[PDB]
Amino acid sequence: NGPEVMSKMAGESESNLRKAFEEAEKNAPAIIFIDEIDSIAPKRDKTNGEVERRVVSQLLTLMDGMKARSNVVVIAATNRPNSIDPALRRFGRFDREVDIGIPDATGRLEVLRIHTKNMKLADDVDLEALAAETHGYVG
Amino acid sequence: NGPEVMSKMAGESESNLRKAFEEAEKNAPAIIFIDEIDSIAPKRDKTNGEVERRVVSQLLTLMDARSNVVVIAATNRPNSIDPALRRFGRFDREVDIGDATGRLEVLRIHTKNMLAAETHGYVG
Amino acid sequence: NGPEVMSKMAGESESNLRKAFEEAEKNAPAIIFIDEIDSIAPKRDKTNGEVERRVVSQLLTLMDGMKARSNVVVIAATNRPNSIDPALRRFGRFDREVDIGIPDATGRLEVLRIHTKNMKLADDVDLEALAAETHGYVG
Amino acid sequence: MNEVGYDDIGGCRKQMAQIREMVELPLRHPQLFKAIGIKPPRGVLMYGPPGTGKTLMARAVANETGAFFFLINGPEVMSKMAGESESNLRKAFEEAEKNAPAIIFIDEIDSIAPKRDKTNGEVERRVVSQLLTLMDGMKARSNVVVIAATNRPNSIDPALRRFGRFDREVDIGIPDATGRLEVLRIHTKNMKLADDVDLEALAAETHGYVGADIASLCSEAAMQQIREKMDLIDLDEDEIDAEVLDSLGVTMDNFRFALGNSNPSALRETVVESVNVTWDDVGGLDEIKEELKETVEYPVLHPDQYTKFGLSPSKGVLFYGPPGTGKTLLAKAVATEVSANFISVKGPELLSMWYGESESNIRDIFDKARAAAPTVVFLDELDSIAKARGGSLGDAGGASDRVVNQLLTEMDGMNAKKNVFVIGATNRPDQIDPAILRPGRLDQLIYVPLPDENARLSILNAQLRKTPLEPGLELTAIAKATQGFSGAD
Amino acid sequence: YDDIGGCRKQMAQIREMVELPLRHPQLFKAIGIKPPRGVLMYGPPGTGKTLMARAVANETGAFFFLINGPEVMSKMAGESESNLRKAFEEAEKNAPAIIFIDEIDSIAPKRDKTNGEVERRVVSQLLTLMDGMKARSNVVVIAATNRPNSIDPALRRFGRFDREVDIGIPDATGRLEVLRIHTKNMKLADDVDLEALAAETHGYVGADIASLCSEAAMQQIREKMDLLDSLGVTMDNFRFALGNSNPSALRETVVESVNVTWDDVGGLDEIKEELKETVEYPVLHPDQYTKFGLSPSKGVLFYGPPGTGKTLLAKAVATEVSANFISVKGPELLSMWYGESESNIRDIFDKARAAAPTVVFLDELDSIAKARGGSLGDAGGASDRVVNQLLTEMDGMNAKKNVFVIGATNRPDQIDPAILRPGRLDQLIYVPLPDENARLSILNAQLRKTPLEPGLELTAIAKATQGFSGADLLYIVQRAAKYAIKDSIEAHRQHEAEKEVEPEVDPVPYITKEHFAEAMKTAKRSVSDAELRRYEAYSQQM
Amino acid sequence: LSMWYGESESNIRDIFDKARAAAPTVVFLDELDSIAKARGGSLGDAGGASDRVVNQLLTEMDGMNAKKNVFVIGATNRPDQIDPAILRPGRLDQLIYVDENARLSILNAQLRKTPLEPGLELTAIAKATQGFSGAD
Amino acid sequence: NGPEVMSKMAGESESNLRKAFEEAEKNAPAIIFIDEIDSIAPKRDKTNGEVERRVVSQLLTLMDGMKARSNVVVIAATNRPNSIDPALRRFGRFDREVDIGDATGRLEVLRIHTKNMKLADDVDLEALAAETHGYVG
Amino acid sequence: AAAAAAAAAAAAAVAVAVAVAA
Ligand SMILES: [Mg+2]
Ligand SMILES: [Mg+2]
Ligand SMILES: [Mg+2]
Ligand SMILES: [Mg+2]
Ligand SMILES: [Mg+2]
Repeated sequence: NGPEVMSKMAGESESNLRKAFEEAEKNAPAIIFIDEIDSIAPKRDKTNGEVERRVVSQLLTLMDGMKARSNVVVIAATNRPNSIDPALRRFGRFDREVDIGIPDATGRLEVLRIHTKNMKLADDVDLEALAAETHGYVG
Repeated sequence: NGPEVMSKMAGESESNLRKAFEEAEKNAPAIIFIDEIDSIAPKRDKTNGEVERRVVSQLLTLMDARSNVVVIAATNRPNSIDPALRRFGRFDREVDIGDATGRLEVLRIHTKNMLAAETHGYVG
Repeated sequence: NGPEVMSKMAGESESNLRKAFEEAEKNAPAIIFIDEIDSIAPKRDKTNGEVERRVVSQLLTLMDGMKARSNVVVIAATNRPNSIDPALRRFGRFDREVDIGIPDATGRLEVLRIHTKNMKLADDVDLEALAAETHGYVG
Repeated sequence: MNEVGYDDIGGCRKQMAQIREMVELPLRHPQLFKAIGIKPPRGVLMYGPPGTGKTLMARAVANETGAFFFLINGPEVMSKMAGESESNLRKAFEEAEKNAPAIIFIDEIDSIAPKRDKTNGEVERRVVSQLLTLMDGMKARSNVVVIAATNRPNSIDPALRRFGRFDREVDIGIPDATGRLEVLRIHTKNMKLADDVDLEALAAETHGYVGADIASLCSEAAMQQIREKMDLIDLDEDEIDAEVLDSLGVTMDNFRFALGNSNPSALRETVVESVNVTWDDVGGLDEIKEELKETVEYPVLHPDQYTKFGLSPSKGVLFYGPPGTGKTLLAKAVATEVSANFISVKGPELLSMWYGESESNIRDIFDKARAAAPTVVFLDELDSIAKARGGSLGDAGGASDRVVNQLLTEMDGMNAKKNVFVIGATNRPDQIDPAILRPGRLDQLIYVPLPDENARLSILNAQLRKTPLEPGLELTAIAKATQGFSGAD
Repeated sequence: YDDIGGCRKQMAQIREMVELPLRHPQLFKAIGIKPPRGVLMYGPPGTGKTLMARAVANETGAFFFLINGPEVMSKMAGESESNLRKAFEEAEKNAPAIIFIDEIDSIAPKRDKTNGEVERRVVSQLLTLMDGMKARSNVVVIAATNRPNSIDPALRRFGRFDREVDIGIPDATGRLEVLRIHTKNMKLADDVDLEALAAETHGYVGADIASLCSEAAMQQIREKMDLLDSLGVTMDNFRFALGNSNPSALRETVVESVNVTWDDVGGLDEIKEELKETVEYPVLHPDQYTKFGLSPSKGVLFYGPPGTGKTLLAKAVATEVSANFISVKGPELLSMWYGESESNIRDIFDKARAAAPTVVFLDELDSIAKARGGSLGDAGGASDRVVNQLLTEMDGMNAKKNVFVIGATNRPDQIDPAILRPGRLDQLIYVPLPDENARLSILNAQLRKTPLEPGLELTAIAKATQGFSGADLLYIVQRAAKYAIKDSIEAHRQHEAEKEVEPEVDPVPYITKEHFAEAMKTAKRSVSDAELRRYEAYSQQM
Repeated sequence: LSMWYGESESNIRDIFDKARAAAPTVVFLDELDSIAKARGGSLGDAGGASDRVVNQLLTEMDGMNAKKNVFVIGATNRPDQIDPAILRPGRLDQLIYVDENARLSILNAQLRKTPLEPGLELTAIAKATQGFSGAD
Repeated sequence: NGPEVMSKMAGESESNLRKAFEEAEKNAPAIIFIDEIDSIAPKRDKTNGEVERRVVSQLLTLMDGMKARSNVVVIAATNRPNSIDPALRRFGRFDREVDIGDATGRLEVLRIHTKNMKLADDVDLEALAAETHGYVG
Repeated sequence: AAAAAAAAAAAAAVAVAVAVAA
């Protein structure tokens, strides 16, 4: 989780990240999903708090460095992509920035079908109309 | 409470919130009433403090997660609330608790154990 | 690593640094690479945390002082050097600063040759055009 | 041989004498102080910018004095167990007193004395109190002297500075030209030089280097010679021939090159980017060029005549005129040709969103400028930072007003005012505050007018100095034809 | 007891407190009032706390128990409380002893902003042990803290450490007593006048006198070592040592030495005389002040056009007045963090106090106390707080320990009307543009050390320059010096070239009249007519 | 006095809040002209701030009933520049016109803790000084 | 009293508060005196500890957890009227405050204190009670 | 045996803002 790692103590949050990555790598070839990186990465230039800078540096050193990664992939999620340290967006750490944006009306129809299949409904309701009607509603 | 859970120690208000969510999910299906969410939801762009963005992310992590438990919020101005918070699954229903017959009903329910036209500006 | 040394106990980060330097010096003529020093050296004047001031002073003393160094060369890497204590940017501590900046056309061609020497390629592909059309790539 | 004797330190003869006196006389001639009646001081604090020789002084005292010497690194005292640091300090002081009359050296005490009022650590406040008590109190000291070294004396706790605890505070500051010559002779007594080397010229041309900076200069010169002669000789890991290995010699060209590369460590943070301009590159402006050249070169090269007349020189200068006339070009020429250090700062560069950090930046810049003096500070577009006061109804807490007030006080106030040259360049001086324009801050107002026919010809010749041209082509017609043009045109 | 000096009243009170419950407690029982057990000492560091405690311990002879503040902790699990308990138990069981806790702040931080459970434990244990005060023990506690505010207020409660004694900065008589006490073992020369040295050691406090003595002895010893029984520190040696040293408290704010004499400030004769009278009479005629019964003014504000010489007068006051001087720059006080600004202003004014006399020169007052018109617009939101702190610390200074703050601004219009009110800063001196005689005086004072040709008539230059400011005169003189230096350099170069193939030792011994004539071609008035009009309008309005 | 409407208004608002909190009270408004300035027409930022201050003062003084019994005392040297909207009846209607005996009493209160010469009379200074004031 | 609520055991302050409140509810309709409330209530905004917040929450839920059959009141004295929690000054716990801003009580305190000494024969403590204005205790 | 601990939490800042006046 985003904020779960960081702590008030001196040099404990960095220990949390180290423990997580070491346990994953020792465990097995694994995937690591980090949510709300914008809370962890304030760009080290607008972040007065020093614990923030240490956390960013530890994360950078974990992903990138001497024998940094081996058979483990990383995925990140942030509502605000811009609010993140530029050193992270470089290749080798976060190579590809994929946008999971609002789907097309066909995507809306797919979402409606996936929601609808388990629940039971009357026969009069047709999904095509509702999907065409709802243009901006997402997910 | 809003200003009660917030502190200056890093990672302590989020630890208290996680402890509260674990206690609410441990014993039974219960009802959580988190009061005054506008102080701990600065919309993540207008604020300067890191702890406020950190506790909004903590609420979004603990809220979306839940095993038969419903959360209730409370605010005065609903515009200073993160869109992610006002999403489905977190705050999917918004209730407006804002007259003379209601004031008379409040007078009747307040005078049960133990005026509606003159007290025109009483909140309740 | 940069934030690898910090610990919660009072007087342990400096103990870790001392142990590291003693191990480096006790064995052989060694080389010490410290990555991301921008997290350890917060100028000791703009920072307010006592543990940060103490760690910076410990590093400064271990690096320079009485019987300072005996045949060990220290290497450091940083993404922003201006946010470092001037006392570290002095002869004796960090003698010389190399600027590894943006490569030019020849450098980009060299990088392309280096990175395309183990993968299979067709005969229609020329690297000189690629290095010419590639302008702002950092390597 | 590698032991540093008392002669190794150079450029600090006065402080050397003071420390030698305090350390030796109460031990070499105790009778004199018993005859006078009172005891001598038993505490010294060395302070000054880094790389000046305080730790060198500690090494010299340790090598020369035959008494016991005990060393305390700053953070080294701290430990993990509760209330153990005070035990360590007690152990150190007791060993020092018990074994012999001794000299303790406590390096980097700045980190251990956080003033006890802004600090919030418990272990820290107990270490400060334990120090105070050991240093002074019931049975404070018995034939033990304490030397401390710091870079920021204003951070030390006020209780530690009072007489009885640290009696004398010696200022190990920047050396002067004679100091630089002594340092150079000290550092070049072991390396073999070519006889053409002239140390006096090097000391004169070095303007802000302190100690380790000069050492760096020497090292770089030697390395340049090694990479000048290691080219003709192959790698040859097994052996390097005697003919090359001996008779190497370090030419003056190596020293000039290393001086053209190195810059003072203090200014290392604000080192200007390299630019290649020359005085002949500036066409026209002959009188302004020579006036500026002499006004910068006279105080730095001819100080005896100024002290003979007993008057201070002019410092500031303000260029003003239409845009695109050569103000920044003149500044670049001064930066590349003139010997004084250059700090180029843009107009709105130093402002900041926080409260007071604009003026903090201004104070830091001027402190660096007067630290590594002589320096020239280039303020481009002065109308951005120096506006009239009270103009704006709505403002960000009067930040511009506080900035201009800070500039006024830094350029003219309760300071030594030794040698800093402020050059301003703005094309609309109407927004400049009259206080700034007053003499004593920026006294020389030079107008850079539009070139006339001969100046346009001079500019064209200057700008075509590196281009091949048709031999038959003449520029006189072009000059005769442009009558309102500028250098940019 | 005789060794400690300059603290007659406080020493008498401490002696009574320590002797009456220890010498004869029969009279204390007869009267019925039990004298207290805990005793606190407060005041600036080095005032004499530890010396007084050791003198009381020796003069009384009662058994003693020193508790070093930071030395009460231990490494093993739960030994600090046992250590303190056994210390108090031995102090009571052995005899009617006396226990002295040095640096009490190191052990009794507080009961609020105090973490570290172990610390809190020790604090509560000490509070309880002092609570159990049995008069039959006949043991009193002496506390000595240099930080009286940051003490756990529970320790101030009745029954433990109830009587405080603010041992403050010694006065002139105390300084003379201390000087005589310290100078008795040293062989002082005949010419020494300790009364004069004490009247001149204005801001020195306690240890500073000892520092002065030690420095004088060292200087004399070097003076005669470089050149045995013919050894004596003279008055000139002591004067040199006093000049070298500065008051210990104000060590951090010690300004760099810039020399300026009262004859260097040309012109402004009546203004300088009035300033000297205002600063010296309150400090030299206390009998006159007492007889008059009128509180002297504690502030002054110089206003006028730029370059008139306000900073020059401030420097002259700092150099020639016989009191300390702390210079402050306008934006210097401001700080990024929240609270730091007002904390710094409070620290500066506290340092100005406790070392009276003092002279705080606030340069460019339009940065500290500017007219805070804009309030609706949100910005730093702290300028009002700074102005209020300055107003409270300028209106709150007590009549005793006179500290006169001199303000200096170029544009007084932006100075808030509040600070320019009676009580805070009353006198307003206006430094006008110099007249012809003032200009001649300024020029002669600036060209004092400059060798000049015999036939120079500065009166002509003064008569010609009519609207020129002092800075303009300085520029004229510097331009003349530069032209003369250029001529001398050219002549010397020509002579050197000729000898390489001839002027005297000085090709230009004196600045030529033609040199000044050519230098004055590029001189102009610094202050314009609009600025002169605005300053005259402000003067006539006020 | 602040920039304009808002901070200055809130200052007068919470001054009258402290007045109604500490009932009964006396609000001594010194130099009324400087505050009111007869808002009239000025057509600027200072004019807008003066109009907002005068409107705040009128709407926070005219709302005083018989309860809370506050009492506003004003004093001025120039009565010409005071607002007729503030000299109206129902808000502030009294007009006390304001000597030698008061000057003698002021000199005797100023010379209380002063070692005066016994052979000295202040009636000559009282008779010589007619249109003076306590500050002079 | 204020700072007499801390104990070696972690969290024992809440157990002591619950013990005192249940003893005062168990014995009789009575009155509780909480002296020096400025140590227990650190105003909740300037503090940074966690056991202070826990003991403030315990005191809040113990002042709130008084039913109709308790019939107990609480009295609390303080020095500064500004360093108090508004959650403690909310409607339900503390709403009726007095502003104690006399000569008979001063004469009573004088006759209580000074009656244990060989005083005098020509003393009138009425004049000392009249001329003493602002002393207390 | 007990032990101490070193911890630095945070501070506060006071920014500045520029407005636009009509
Ligand atoms: Mg890497
Ligand atoms: Mg060193
Ligand atoms: Mg330009
Ligand atoms: Mg002492
Ligand atoms: Mg000035």
